[PDB]
Amino acid sequence: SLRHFLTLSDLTKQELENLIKRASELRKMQHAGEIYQPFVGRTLGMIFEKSSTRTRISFETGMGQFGGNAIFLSPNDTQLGRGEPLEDSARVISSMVDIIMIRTFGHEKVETFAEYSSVPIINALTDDYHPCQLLADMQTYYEHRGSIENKIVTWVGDGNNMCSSFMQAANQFGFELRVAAPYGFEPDPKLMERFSHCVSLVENVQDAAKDANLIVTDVWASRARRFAPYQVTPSLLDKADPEVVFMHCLPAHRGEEISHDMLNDPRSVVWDEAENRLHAQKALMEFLLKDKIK
Amino acid sequence: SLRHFLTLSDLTKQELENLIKRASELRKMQHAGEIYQPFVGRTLGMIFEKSSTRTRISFETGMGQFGGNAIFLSPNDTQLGRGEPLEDSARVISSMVDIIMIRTFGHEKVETFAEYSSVPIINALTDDYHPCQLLADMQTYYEHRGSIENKIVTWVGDGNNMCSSFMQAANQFGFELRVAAPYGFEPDPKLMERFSHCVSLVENVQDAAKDANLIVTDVWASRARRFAPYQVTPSLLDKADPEVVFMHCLPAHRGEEISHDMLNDPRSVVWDEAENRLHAQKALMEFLLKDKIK
Amino acid sequence: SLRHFLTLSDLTKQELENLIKRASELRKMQHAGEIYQPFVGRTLGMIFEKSSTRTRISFETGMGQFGGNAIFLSPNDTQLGRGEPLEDSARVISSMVDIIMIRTFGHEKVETFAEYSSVPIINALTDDYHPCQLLADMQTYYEHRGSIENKIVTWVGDGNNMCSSFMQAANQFGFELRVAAPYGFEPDPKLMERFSHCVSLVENVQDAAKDANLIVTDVWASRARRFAPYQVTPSLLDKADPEVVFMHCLPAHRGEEISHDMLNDPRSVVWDEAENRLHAQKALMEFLLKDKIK
Repeated sequence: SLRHFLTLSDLTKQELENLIKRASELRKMQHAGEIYQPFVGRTLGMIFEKSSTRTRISFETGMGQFGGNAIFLSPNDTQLGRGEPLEDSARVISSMVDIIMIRTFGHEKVETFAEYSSVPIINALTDDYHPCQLLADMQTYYEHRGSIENKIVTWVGDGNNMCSSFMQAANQFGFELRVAAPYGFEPDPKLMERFSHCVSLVENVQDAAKDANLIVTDVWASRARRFAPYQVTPSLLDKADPEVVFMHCLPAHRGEEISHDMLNDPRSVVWDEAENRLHAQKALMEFLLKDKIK
Repeated sequence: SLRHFLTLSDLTKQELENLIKRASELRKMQHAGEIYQPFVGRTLGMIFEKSSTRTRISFETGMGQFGGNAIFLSPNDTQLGRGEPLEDSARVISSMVDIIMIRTFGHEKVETFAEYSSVPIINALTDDYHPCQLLADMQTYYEHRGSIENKIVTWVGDGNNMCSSFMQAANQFGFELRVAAPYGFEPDPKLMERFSHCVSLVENVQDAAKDANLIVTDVWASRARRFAPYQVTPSLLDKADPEVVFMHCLPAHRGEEISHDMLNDPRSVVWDEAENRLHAQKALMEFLLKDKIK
Repeated sequence: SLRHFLTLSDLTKQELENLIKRASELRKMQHAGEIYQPFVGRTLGMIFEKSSTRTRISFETGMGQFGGNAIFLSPNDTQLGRGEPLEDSARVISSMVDIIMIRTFGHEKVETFAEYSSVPIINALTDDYHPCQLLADMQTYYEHRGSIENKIVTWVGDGNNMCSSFMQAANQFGFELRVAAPYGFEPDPKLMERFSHCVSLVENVQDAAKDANLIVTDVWASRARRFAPYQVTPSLLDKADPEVVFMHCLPAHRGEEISHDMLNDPRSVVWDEAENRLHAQKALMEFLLKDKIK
């Protein structure tokens, strides 16, 4: 019975498509001022082993809009140490709240937390995978261009940040991914091989962009010499499908800014990427607690 | 369309009078146990570049009573650095929440935040101006003595704390202000000149108090030699209008205490000054989001 | 009129029995998914002079389930310094919120806070007494075995942690307590004498366990040489009443773990002890604010 969201594949292809569609409907409802409160009396526990303000604000805002409450556990509040400290945090917190989101770095830590939880666990982000941001990215594409099935997606930059999430998503959402990575900054071959069905490595960014429906990048405006040809410009977007949309990993560290040209370009959906963390996560919480609804 | 509260004059004289009257009605409603929840599904973002527990508790309590939720962003949560860090915090937070209060020190920072916000901004307090406390002070006067229009207000102390807020309020609420400031601790002449229409500088505290309807002070009980004659006592209140009320800036730093004599004096409305941050801010949030109500 | 919960005896024997019974009914309601929201528009202020995550999560979750909001004041937010800083925090916070829980160490501090509060004060825990955990422990016993009146309770370990709370509870809930304390780690004689009516000191843990209905311990699995015979095992439980239940102080410091044998033993109610902080505190808040209900 008890379903978690630890990795993207914990939902079937159809559940993922229904979720993104549901997130778009929840976004229209909130903006139209509809009151939808299926979680009156319900509580979200938010466990942050490492801080993410974007995660925290979006989850807290979401559960509130649904009539529930969110409990913010900051790193040095509760014991996340491997062993009993982890498993006892899980059983006790889940006897009190109805759903838990966790931000940790152990991929084995989130699995152990889940095993001892009586309630659904959401893995918001780990150090390797960003499943909540990836859901928000797929919602944003869907809202501007419909279904991404059999579309072409071009990742521009290294194998860090959301690269692995996009590679993982290719198979699940049914798209073709090209990774345009600078020489010496390619993803792990072992990863490439895992997703070799849907994903290909392409040095030439101009060729990778050809016929792309979505261009997504973690390359920050100005190592810098090596990334300079991987800077996404209006010029690069001109080589894509005329229906191309542009996404950019949102700023994570000081100095990371996206050019005005790319934010203001009419093909850019960066601001929806950030807002849709709210709506995509509401769709996810609604899905995991649906047997508590109505 | 989009209206902010960055400075007192962002509301007309009549809106300010309606707001104070509305705050008094909201206070009676809450105390009578009336449930008034126009903000079900709505969120307040509270941005603190510098901490104010009094601001935080009052806003959080207010939005909660209205059926909404408040998100507490502490200083080193979100990026308030001048430039893009500021403007991107604004656009993204306002795509998710319905109203933002900000506590900063830049008067240019709150204006820039407002320019890029899709939602109303409340400037709770800056390092120079205390517009939320000033609304609570005007509510408190109104509740005990009615309209302050054509009344006499006497500020006793230096040009710090709420002095500039009172000088600014004189013109907007239509009162005459005397600043009774010790020699060498007078407000900036340039300020005095700005508000020279409604505001006068008066050394003799006894003369300043003559016919006063409200005496307000930032002079803390026992430099100290120089302030000693500017200590507000029952004696000084005896020289005012028999209807005079007494207010005192609330404690901001360790060691700042108000005498028992002044707190317990029947003309003292200090405790209402503190409580009415709750009600005045509810009136303000209701005003700025009224097109979302009903 | 105004009633506080500063110590267990602030409620009569019958109010305590009604509260534990009410907590059990509230637990069944929440688990059955009943919406019970008597505190729409109401606020809990949570003052932590010393941090307790277990207290914070349980209170915050409880007030939320009841439709209210909880304000989390962390140590260095508000001034708890003895004198005016304490009494002014009390009067102002209570003019805004409807109920306050306080975690302090002064037994004179919680009394002074209460004297100047216009609203009910809950003393969640002090450094000596754990009245909220003790209510959760009495709920847990009641749910598994009914009334504890005229039952035998055996405390195994030193005079720290919940020992004094159990000694205090003996008289109020009408049970007989044996303290099985290792030589040189007995409670204060002056305490023993205070509760000498209901409480006895018994060195031999085997004899103390004889006919016990509840065995409770703060002895942590492996000074250690001296506590080793005071380790509660399935063996020790075999010498008690066949209806015996086992409780254990919940972990407070790093290294404090309860054996798997004792957690998984069918007589162990440790997990209910932790969950019932939620339900017992809801029963308490409902009792203290009942004249605001319906």
